[PDB]
Amino acid sequence: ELELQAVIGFNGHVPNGLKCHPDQEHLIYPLGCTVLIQAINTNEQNFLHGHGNNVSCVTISKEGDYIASGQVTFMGFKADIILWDFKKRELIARLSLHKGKIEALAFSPNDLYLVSLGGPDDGSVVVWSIAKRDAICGSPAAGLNVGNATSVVFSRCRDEMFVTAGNGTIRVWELDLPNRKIWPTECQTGQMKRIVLSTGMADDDSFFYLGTTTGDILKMNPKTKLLADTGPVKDKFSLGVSALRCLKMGGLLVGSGAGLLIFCKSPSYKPIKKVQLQGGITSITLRGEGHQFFVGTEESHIYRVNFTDFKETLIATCHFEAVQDIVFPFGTAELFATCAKKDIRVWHTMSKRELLRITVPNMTCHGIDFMRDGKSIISAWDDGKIRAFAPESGRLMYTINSAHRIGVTAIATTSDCKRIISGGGEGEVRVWQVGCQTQKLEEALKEHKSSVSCIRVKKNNEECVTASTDGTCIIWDLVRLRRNQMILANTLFQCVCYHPEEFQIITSGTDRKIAYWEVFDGSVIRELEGSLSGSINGMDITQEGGHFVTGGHDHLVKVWDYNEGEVTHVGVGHSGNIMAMRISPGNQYIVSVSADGAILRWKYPFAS
Amino acid sequence: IHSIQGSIVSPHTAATNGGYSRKNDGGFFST
Amino acid sequence: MREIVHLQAGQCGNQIGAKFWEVISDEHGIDPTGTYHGDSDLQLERINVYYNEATGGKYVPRAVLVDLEPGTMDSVRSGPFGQIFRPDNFVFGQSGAGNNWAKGHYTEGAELVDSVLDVVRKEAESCDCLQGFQLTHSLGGGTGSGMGTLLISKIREEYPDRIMNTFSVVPSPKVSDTVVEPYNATLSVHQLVENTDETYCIDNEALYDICFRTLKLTTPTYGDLNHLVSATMSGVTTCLRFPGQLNADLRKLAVNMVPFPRLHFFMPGFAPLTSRGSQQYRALTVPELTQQMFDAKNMMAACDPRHGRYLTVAAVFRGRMSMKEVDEQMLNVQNKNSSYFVEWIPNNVKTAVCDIPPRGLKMSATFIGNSTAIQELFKRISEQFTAMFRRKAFLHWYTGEGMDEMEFTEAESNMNDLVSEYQQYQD
Amino acid sequence: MREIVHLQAGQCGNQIGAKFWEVISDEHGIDPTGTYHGDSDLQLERINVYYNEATGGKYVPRAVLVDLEPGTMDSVRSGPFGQIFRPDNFVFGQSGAGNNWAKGHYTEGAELVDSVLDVVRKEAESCDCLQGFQLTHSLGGGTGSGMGTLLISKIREEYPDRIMNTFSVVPSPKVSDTVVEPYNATLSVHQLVENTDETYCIDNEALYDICFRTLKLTTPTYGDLNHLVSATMSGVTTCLRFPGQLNADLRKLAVNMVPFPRLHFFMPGFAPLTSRGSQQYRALTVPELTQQMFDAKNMMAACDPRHGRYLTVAAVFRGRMSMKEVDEQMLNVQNKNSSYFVEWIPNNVKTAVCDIPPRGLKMSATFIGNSTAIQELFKRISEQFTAMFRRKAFLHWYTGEGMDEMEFTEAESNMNDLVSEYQQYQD
Amino acid sequence: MRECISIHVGQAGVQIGNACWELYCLEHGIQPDGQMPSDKTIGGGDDSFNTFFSETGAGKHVPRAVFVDLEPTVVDEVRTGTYRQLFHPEQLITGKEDAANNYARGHYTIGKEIVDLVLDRIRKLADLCTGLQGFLIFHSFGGGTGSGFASLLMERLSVDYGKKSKLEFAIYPAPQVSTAVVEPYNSILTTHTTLEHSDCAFMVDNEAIYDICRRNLDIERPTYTNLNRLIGQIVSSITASLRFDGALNVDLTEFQTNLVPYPRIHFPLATYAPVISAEKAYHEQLSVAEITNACFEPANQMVKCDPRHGKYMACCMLYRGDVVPKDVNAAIATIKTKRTIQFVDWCPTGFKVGINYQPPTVVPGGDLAKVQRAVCMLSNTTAIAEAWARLDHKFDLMYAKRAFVHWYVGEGMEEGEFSEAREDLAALEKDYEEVGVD
Ligand SMILES: Nc1nc2c(ncn2[C@@H]2O[C@H](COP(=O)(O)OP(=O)(O)OP(=O)(O)O)[C@@H](O)[C@H]2O)c(=O)[nH]1
Ligand SMILES: Nc1nc2c(ncn2[C@@H]2O[C@H](COP(=O)(O)OP(=O)(O)OP(=O)(O)O)[C@@H](O)[C@H]2O)c(=O)[nH]1
Ligand SMILES: Nc1nc2c(ncn2[C@@H]2O[C@H](COP(=O)(O)OP(=O)(O)OP(=O)(O)O)[C@@H](O)[C@H]2O)c(=O)[nH]1
Repeated sequence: ELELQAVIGFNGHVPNGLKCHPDQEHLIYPLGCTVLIQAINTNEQNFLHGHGNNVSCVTISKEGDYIASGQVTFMGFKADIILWDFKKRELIARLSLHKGKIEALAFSPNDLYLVSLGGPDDGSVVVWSIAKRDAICGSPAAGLNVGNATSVVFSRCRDEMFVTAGNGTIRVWELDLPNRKIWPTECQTGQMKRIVLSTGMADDDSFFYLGTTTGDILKMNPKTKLLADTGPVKDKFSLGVSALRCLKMGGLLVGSGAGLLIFCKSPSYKPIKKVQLQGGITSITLRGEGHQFFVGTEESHIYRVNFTDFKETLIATCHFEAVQDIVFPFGTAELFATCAKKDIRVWHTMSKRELLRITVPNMTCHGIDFMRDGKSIISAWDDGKIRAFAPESGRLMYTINSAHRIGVTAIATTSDCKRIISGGGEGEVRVWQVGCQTQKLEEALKEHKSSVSCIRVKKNNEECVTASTDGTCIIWDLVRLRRNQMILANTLFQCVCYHPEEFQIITSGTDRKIAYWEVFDGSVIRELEGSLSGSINGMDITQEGGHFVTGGHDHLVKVWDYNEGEVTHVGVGHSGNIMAMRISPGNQYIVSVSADGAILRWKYPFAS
Repeated sequence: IHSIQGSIVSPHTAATNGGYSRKNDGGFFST
Repeated sequence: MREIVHLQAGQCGNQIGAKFWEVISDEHGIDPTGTYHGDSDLQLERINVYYNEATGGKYVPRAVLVDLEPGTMDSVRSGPFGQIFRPDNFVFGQSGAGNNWAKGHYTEGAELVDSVLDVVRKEAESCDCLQGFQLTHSLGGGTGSGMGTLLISKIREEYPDRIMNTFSVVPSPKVSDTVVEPYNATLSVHQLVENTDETYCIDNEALYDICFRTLKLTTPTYGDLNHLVSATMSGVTTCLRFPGQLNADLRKLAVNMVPFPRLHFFMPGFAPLTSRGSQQYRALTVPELTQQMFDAKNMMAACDPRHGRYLTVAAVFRGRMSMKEVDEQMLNVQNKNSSYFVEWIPNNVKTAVCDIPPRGLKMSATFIGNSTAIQELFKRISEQFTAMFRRKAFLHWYTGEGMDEMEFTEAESNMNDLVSEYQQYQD
Repeated sequence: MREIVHLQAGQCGNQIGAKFWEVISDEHGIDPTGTYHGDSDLQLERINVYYNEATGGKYVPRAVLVDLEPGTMDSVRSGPFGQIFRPDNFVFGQSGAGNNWAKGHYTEGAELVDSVLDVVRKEAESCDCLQGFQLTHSLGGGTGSGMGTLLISKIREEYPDRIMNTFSVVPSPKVSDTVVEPYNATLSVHQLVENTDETYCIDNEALYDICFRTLKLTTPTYGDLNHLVSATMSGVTTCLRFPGQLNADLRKLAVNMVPFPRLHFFMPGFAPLTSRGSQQYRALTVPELTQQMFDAKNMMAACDPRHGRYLTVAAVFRGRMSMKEVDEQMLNVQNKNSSYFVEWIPNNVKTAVCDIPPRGLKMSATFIGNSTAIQELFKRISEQFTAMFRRKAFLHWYTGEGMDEMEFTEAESNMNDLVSEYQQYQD
Repeated sequence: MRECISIHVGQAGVQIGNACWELYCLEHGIQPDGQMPSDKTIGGGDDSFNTFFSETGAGKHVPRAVFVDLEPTVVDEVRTGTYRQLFHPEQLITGKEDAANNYARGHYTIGKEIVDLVLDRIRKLADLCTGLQGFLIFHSFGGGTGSGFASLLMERLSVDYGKKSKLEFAIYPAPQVSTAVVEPYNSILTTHTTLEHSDCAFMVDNEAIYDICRRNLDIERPTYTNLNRLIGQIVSSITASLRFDGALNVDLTEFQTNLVPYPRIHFPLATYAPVISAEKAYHEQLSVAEITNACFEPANQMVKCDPRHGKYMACCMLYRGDVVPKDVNAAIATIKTKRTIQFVDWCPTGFKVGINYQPPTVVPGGDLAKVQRAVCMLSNTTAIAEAWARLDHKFDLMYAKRAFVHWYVGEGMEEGEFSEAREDLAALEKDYEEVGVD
C-alpha cells in the first residue's frame, strides 16, 4: 500500500461540516471519501477511510468518543453511515438503510441514540440505538404538502426531543420509548414562508433559532411551540445566513453566504461585531468554550478567531477546484506550484505552507511548468494565453496574448530555457522563442485536430512526444521541425512519459492501459492494463527506471515496478479522480493531486 | 464560458462515434 | 434604451407576478436583499430592460400590482420578495371585489383609474423609450377583467403606438367554480379582442394533465404551476435582454404572427418536461427536443389542435445551437405533415436563437402558435351564455349595478363573428 | 444507420424479454447500471444498431413493453436490470383482460393503442432508418395475442416497408392449462398468417425434453428455458451486429427462405448444449458440431420433421471457421439424405459465417429450418376447434363481448387453406 | 490611387464584417495594439493597407468601410470585443429602433434622420480617399433591417455620385427555407427599387454553403464562423488584385463591362474550386484540370440553379499562385470543346481571366487547406430565372389574398407599389427568356 505523509485540502462545500473535538485539541472534517482529524498544535494528521463514496455529513459525540459519518451515492442506491471510535481511530460500525444521500446527523445529548436524515427522494428521518446496533425507528420526515427539510438538531437538555427544518417545514418530535414510535409536531409561523439554511438550539433549551434562505433570523420557543421573534428588522445579509452558532451566555454567531462573519444579539440583532472574509461561510464552530473558534468557507479557507479582538487568521486553505496540474522546481523537493481555477499557488512541501498565491481574475488554468534556473515560471491558460512570472515574488513578467484561440492545455518549456512547446485544443502545437522582453512566433505547427493533453520533451532537447484527444501521438524532430513518428491507438492519448535511456516510452490514453512503445522503428514493446476503473490521468517515471506511478479515475495511485512491471504500492483516499503525479527529486515522495483539489504527498515506500 | 466560438461539442463521444454520421453516406464524418 | 413595464392584476396575477419576479431574479443572480453579486456582466448591463437602479446597488422593479383586498398583497409582502417592491408601488382598493365584472368595471374603478394612471405614467416617464407593456391576469378573474378593461381602454387613447401584450389564464372548462364565469369572460373578451394585439392562452386543466404525466411527485401546488408558466413567460421575454443570433423584437414576431387584425390569442410550447429518472435517462439533443416540442402532450395550452390545422408557428431555441439542425428539423416536420399545415400560406415557421442558456440546464426552447384549437373553448362559452341568458339567471345584481340586456347582444355577436371568421379561413 | 426496435407483448414476453436483454448486455460487457467497462472494440462500434445513447456513457435501448398487470412489470423492474429499463417504455393497463383475447382485441386495447402508438412513433422518428422490428410473446398468450394482432395491423399500414419478426412461443400440446387457448390461438393465427412474414415456433414440452437430454439438472426454471431461447435469438441477431464473412440481412435470409408468400412459420435450432462432464468429454470440431446440429433430439422448436420432409434450411455458424468444412459438411448431408429433401429445388441450404466467437465458448451456431413439421400442430388445433364448435362451450363470454361465430368460421377456413397448401406443396 | 470603400448594414452584416476584418488583419499580420511590430510599415496610408486601412502618422490603421446598424446589442458587443481600439467609435453608426423586417419601416421611419449622418461619414471618407474605385455593399434580401436602409442609401449615392461604381452583395431568399414571409415582400421591394440604379450584384446562399461544408469539409456542425470565413475568403480573393500584383491586372470596371452583355441583369454567381479539408489536401493533390472540373460541377455552384437547365452568357475566372498560361489555355480549350457546358451562339468568347502570383495564406483558427493554386469563378447564366419564378408564384397567391398588408397600409403605404413590383418582375423574367433564346 502506497503510504502518505502530507495532505492538503478540505471539502469547503459541506454546510456545517467542520467539527471540534471536546478535547479542545482535534479539529476534524471530512475530506471526500476520507475523514481527517487534525492536531491543533502539532498539526499531525489522522485519516480514516473505507467509505464507499465521498463523505457527505458528520457529527461528533458530546464526549467526543464517537464519530457519525455519512456518504453520498448514486440514484437507486443506499448510502453509508459509519460510527467511529475516536481514541481508537477505529471503524466501530457501518449502516446502510437510507437511499440516495444523507445530509443531517445528530448525536443525542447524552450520546444515547443517533438521528439520520435521508435524501430528498428518501425523505425520512431514522433514529438508531448505539447500545444494540440497529435503527430505533424512522418515518417520512414531513407532511405531503411541503417541500423538503434541510437540517436537524437535538435538544440540549433531553435526548428525547429534537427539531428539523427546511423548505417551509418546521417540525419537532417526541421519542415515544415504550412503543418505540415517533411523534411529530409541525410549528406555526404566521405568514412567513421561508426555507432554512442554518439551525441552532439553545444550551438551556429555552429557545432555538434558524438562519433562513432569505438571510433572516427565526427565534422559536419550543415548549409553547410558538414563534418568539424574527431576524433583523432591517438589513438582512446577502446569500442568506448559511451557518450559525449560539453562545453559552446568549448572543448569536452568524455566517452569511456573502462571507460576512458577525456576532449579534437578539432584542436588536443589531450587528455587534463584523468582518468580511473570503469565501461564503460553510461552517462555524467553537474550540471548547469558543473564546477561540474556527470558520470554514466555500472557498475552502480556514480561519481561526479569538472573539476578544475579533480579528481573523487564515491558517489553512487549498484549491477549491480541479487542480489541472502541479509541477516542482527541478532537482529539489522543498516546494512546488499548483495551477487551478482563479489562481496558481506555490507551496512549501514539508511545511505544506503556501509560499505564494497569484490573483487571477476570471480564469481556469490548464497547464503549467517551472523554469530550470528557479527564476521563471510559465503557464498555459484556457483563454489561449501564456504567462511568465518571477520565482520568489510571483509578479507577471509577461502575458503572451492570444497565444492560442481555443485555449492552452498542454505546456512545456525547454531545459535550456529558450523554447516553448505547446499543444492546444484546436490541435496546434506551437514552439516559440522566449526572452525577458520579447516573444515571437517560431511557428504554429498544425497536425492535431482535437484537444491536446500532455507534453514530454526529450532531455536531448532534440525530440518531443505528446498525448492528445484524437488517438494520435507524435514524436517530433525538435531540430528539423517535423514529425519523427506516429503512435495511433484504440485510445484517446492523455498522459505520456519517456524512458531514461529514451529507448522506451510509457503512455496511458483512454484505453485503461499502460503501453511501452519502442522509439527505434515503431513496434510495440508491451501492453498492460493500468486502471481497473477508468483511466490513468497522471503517470510519473523514476529518473533511473526503478519504478513509475499511474493514477486517475480509479482514485488509486499505483506505483508499478519498471524492472518487473507489477503494482508495487497503491494509495487510496483520494476522493477526486486523481489528476496528476509529480516526483520529488531525491526519490522521496510522490505528489498526487485529484480533481477535488486534494493534494497528497505520499511517502517513499521503497529505498532511495 | 458560453460566449466562445471555437468548436461545437458533439452530443456523444465521437471517440466511439456513437451518433455514427457518414461522409454524406460515404464514410466517417466526425473530426 | 428600449424597455418594458409590467401590469399585474387579478388575484391570480398576485401569485403569478410574484413567481415571475422571483424567477427572473433567480436568472439574474441577485440576493433577496437586492445587493447584486457580480457574476454575469451581460445581464448586469441589460438589467435596464426591467429594473431601475436606486441608490446602493438595488434596481427597482418596473411592475405595478393592483387589487382590492389587502390580505392578498400582505401575504405577498410576507413572501420572500415583498421587500423588493415599494409601498410606493402598492395601489389597491378599499372594498370587496365581489368577483363581479360590472362591480369592478363601473363603480370602484371610477375612482382608482386616477391613481393607476398617475402611477403608470410615473413609470412611463421614468423609463425613456418603450416597446410596450404586458399584463398578467385572468379572463376568469372577476376583478382582473374588470380593472384591465378600463386601464387598457385608457392607455389606448394614451398611446396607440406600443405593444400591448396580454397574459390571461383561462378558468377550468370542466368546472368553472364561479357559475357566472361565462358572464365575466364574455364581458371581458368582447372588448379585449377590440383592444389588444397579443394574448397568451393557458388552461389549468391542461397544467394538471402535464403534472400527472411527467411530474409524478403526486401532489403539486398552484405555486408549482406558477413556476412552470413563469418559466415559459420568462423564456419568451429573454430574447430582448440577451445577445445571440435572434431578432428579439416581439414586434418582429407579431408582424409574422398576424396576417389579419382579428388574430390575438396564442398558445405556448415549452421545452424538456422531466420526471424522476428522465434526468439521467435523457441525452439533451435538439432532434428529440423538437420531437417533444411538437407533441400534443407537450402542447399544454387549451386542448388538442389535432382536430384542426396550424396557421402560424414560432420557435425559439435557448442555449448552444446552430442554424443547420433547427433548419433541418423544420424541414423534417414540414415533410412529415405538409398535410397538417395549411395550403393557404407555406412556411409559417418563425425561428429565434438565444445564445445564453438558463440556469440548471443547457438546452431549452419555447414556442408560440396560432392554430385552430380555441374553437371548442369559445363555442363552449357561447352555448354557456345562451343557456344562462335564456332565463337571465342571476341578472338582478347586474341590473342594480346599472347594466341592461342590450350589450350582451353585441357581445355574443362579436363572439360569433370571430367564430365565423376563424372557420371561414381554416375551412 | 439501420436499426431495430424491440416489442414485448404478453406476460411470457415480459420475462423472455428481460432474459434476452440481460443476455445481450452481458455479451456486451456493461455493468447493470449502464457505465460500461471497455473490453470489446467491435461491439463498441456496432452498439448503435440496437442501443441509443445518453450522457456520461449510458446506452439507452429501444423497445416497448406492454401488458395490463402492474405486478409483473414491477417484478421485472426489481429484476437485475430495471435501472437499464425505462419508465418511458413502462406502458401498461390498470386492469386485466381476463386472458380474454377478444376483450383485449376490442375493448381494453382501444384506449391503450393511443399511448403505445405515440411511444412507437416517437421511437420511429428518433431513429433514422430501421430495418424493422421484432415482437416477443406467445401465440397462446391471451394479452399477447390480442395486443399483437392490433399492433401489427396498425403498424403495417403505418410503415409497410419494414421487417416484422415474430417470436411467439407455442403452448404445450399435452396440456394447455387455459382451455380457451385453442379459441385464442386460431383467432390470432387467422390474422397472423395474413400479416406476418417470419414466425418462430417454440415449445415448452420440447424444452423439457432437452432438459432431460443434456441439461439433466433435474430442477430447472422457466428462466433457464428463457436463457436457452434468448441464446437462440441472440445467435440469430449477432450477424447484424458483428463482422464476419456473411451477408447478415434478415431480409436476405427471409427471401432465401421464401419462394412462396404462405410459408410463414419457422423452426429454430441451436448449437452445442452440454452436460457437466462433456465440457472435457467433448472436442470442439465443426464435424461433430454440425452432426449435433442436425438431430431430431436436437430438434426443439416444433417437432421432429422425421415423418415430414426438409423444405428449406439456413444454418449460421459463429466463431472462427474455414470455408472448407462447411462446404464439405453440406455436401455430406446433401448426399447422406438426398431423398429426404424435396426435388422441387435442390440445394435448399444457405449458410452464414460470423467469425466472432461467443463469450464462454469459441465455436457455436444457429440453424433455422422451414420443413414439413407443423402439420401435426395445426391438425391438432383443427380437432380441438371442431370438437369445441360442435357445441360452442364457453362462447357466451365472447357473445357478451359482442363478436360472432362467423369470425371463427373464416378462421377455420383460413387454417384449412393452410392445411391444404402445406400438404399439396409437400406431397 | 487603388482603393475602395465598403458599406455594411444590419446585424445580418455585422458579424460577417467583423469576421472579414479579422481576415484582413490576419493577412497583414496586424496587431491588436493598432500598430505593426518593429517592421517598417507605418506611413500616411500608402502600403498594403493603402486600399484597406487609413494608417496616419499616429500608426493606427483605419479601415475604409462603414457599419450602419439598428440593433445595439451586436454593435456594443463588438465595441467591447478585441478590435474596438482599431475601430473608430462613431463610424459604427448605431440606431435605437428596429425595422421589424419592414423594408418601408427602415425606408421611411428612421432612415431620414440617419442617412444624413451616413452621408457625412461618406463625405469625410471621400475627402481623405484618393482613387476610391468603388463601393462594396454588404446587405441581405431577407433584411430585417438590411433592406430599407440599403435601398435608400443606394438611392442617395446613385443620385449624388453616378460616375463611380458600387458592388452589391446580399444573402438570397432560400429556394425552400423561410424564416419569414415578409421575406418575399421586402426582397422584391429591394430588387425593384434597385433595378434602375444597382450596378452589379453577386449573390450567396448559406444552404449551399453548408452543403459544400458537410460535402467535403467534414463538419456536421459548422457556424457562421466558417460561413463568414468562406465568404470573406471570396471577397479577399477578389481584392487580392488590389493588394498584390500578378501576371495580369483586372478591375471592377472591367468586371462590370465584360460582365454586362445587356442591362437589367447584373446578378451572376460565384464558385470557388479548391475547397478541401486539411487532411484530404495532405494526402491528395491539386491541379487546374480538376479545379476546373469542380468549378463547373453543377453542385459546386453556391446556388441550386441547374446549369444543365441553364445557358451561360458570361464567365470570369481568376487564379492565385503558380501556374502556366499554357496549361491554363489548355484547360479552357478543353472546356470550349466540351458539350455539356453551353454558351449561347451570340457570344463566341465567354471568358475573362485574371492571375495573381500571391498565394492566399492560411488563417489561424481556420478550417481550409494550405493552398498553392486557387481560382474563383464569377459567371452569369440563364438558370437563375427559376429563382425568380419560384418567388413570383409564391408572391402572387399571397398578394391575391392580401396577407399582412394591413401592417404596411396602417404605417403609411398602399398596394400600388406592390402592383408595380409584379410587372417589374414579369419584365425581368420575360427579358431573361428573350435573351436566352436565339
Ligand atoms: N392566485 C391564484 N389564483 C387562482 C388559483 N386557482 C384558481 N385561481 C383563479 O385565478 C382567477 C384570477 O383572480 P382575479 O382576477 O384576481 O379574480 P377576481 O376578479 O379578483 O375575483 P375572483 O376570480 O372571483 O376570485 C381567480 O378567479 C381564481 O379563480 C390559485 O391557486 N392561486
Ligand atoms: N412468463 C411466463 N409465461 C409462461 C410460463 N409458463 C407458461 N407461460 C405461458 O405464456 C403465455 C403467454 O403469456 P401472455 O402472452 O402475457 O398471455 P396473456 O395475454 O397475458 O394471457 P394469459 O395467457 O392468460 O397469460 C401464458 O398464457 C402462459 O400460459 C412461465 O413460466 N413464465
Ligand atoms: N447576413 C447574415 N444573415 C444571417 C445571419 N444569421 C442568420 N441569418 C439569416 O439572415 C437573415 C438576417 O436578416 P434580418 O433578420 O432581416 O436582419 P436585419 O434587417 O438587420 O434586422 P433584424 O430583424 O433585427 O435582424 C435572417 O433571417 C437569417 O435567416 C448572420 O449572421 N448574418
